[PDB]
Amino acid sequence: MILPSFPDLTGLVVNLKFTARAEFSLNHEMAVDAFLRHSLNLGESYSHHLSIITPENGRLFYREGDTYRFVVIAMGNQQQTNSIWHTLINHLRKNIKLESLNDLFDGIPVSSKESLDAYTLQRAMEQGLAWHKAANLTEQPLDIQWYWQSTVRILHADHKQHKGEQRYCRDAVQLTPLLLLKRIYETLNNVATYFNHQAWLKEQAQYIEIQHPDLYWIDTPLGGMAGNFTLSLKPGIEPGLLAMLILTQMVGVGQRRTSGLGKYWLKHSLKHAHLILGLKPNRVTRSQTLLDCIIQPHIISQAIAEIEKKTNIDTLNERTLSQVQSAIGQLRKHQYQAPKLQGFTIERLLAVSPLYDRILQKAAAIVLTPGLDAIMSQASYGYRKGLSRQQVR
Repeated sequence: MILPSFPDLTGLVVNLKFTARAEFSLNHEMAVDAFLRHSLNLGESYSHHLSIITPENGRLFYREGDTYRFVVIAMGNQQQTNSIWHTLINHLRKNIKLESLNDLFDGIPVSSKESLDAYTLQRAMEQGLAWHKAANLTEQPLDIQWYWQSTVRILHADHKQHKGEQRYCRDAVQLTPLLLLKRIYETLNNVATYFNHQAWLKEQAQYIEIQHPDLYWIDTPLGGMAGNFTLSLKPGIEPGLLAMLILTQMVGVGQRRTSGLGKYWLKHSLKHAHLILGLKPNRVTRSQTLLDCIIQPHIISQAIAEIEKKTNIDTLNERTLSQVQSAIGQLRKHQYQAPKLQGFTIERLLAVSPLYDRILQKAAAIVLTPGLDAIMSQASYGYRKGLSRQQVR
């Protein structure tokens, strides 16, 4: 009754191969958005029907042999956007290759695409109400953690007073539970009305709380706020609010959601009975995970070259290389178990691990350095390399 109607969400997961040396920015929604706009050329209606999820973020320097995965979400009834999208995307061979396409809900590959599965509103209500039934003790805090997709743009009480770039939320204190629920209702009602008593009721039924926030401001060379917070649930909440939460997990919240901004994910409390609803956490995930990038051979050779300066090696090196290769096999097998530390005198006594595990750690640091450096440069808690000497004094 909260939403008397809604469009039928549908999705595609596209996995594509790289045949060239390509480098992205830290957030990838702009490049993929421009790709679909220069490819499809739909005009205005692309704003009304489509949205983009890019699982890969924070990986700057790609390479040949590395894949890429992203999700396109479509709304409406009897649309043919997916048909022309399929026909144009099949021949996309260079740069960009193509590995595969997979339907978002059924999971079967793109073939036999006469009709795709429809995330009907009743299914959203079911996947919310059954979750409520299987998670209600009426004396539980029901904490679930909320992770952003690195950007969202909302207005704190829709303040006209501040009048500019300051009008957006940029810290924890501006996060108001009623404000978030009001913005969610605004977006859902906009999408419903494209194709009142209610806004009063949602003012009374706010029981939720924001705990231990870590949110900050990132300015894309635009603006947005990124981070996580523990959203906590009091027992008096009804499944109707949960339905809005789960649908807005895909539709989005905030200004300019057409460019893919303003989506999130939520990881419920552990040890629950396995109930996966709406979007599956194993589908919207980086195609080549970070650990595979750790075990790629040239990075490991780079790490070996980096660490050997203060190595103080005393044993045979062929066994070290056989050990790192065997540990690479174990990591690929997902069975590795780290050695415990050992305390060596240098004078002072220092506790270090065996050198091959040190090599693996240096390899992980080499992989992680560029993304973290780019996120420290583009954020509020940023080092300032070029210091204004008068300003610093």
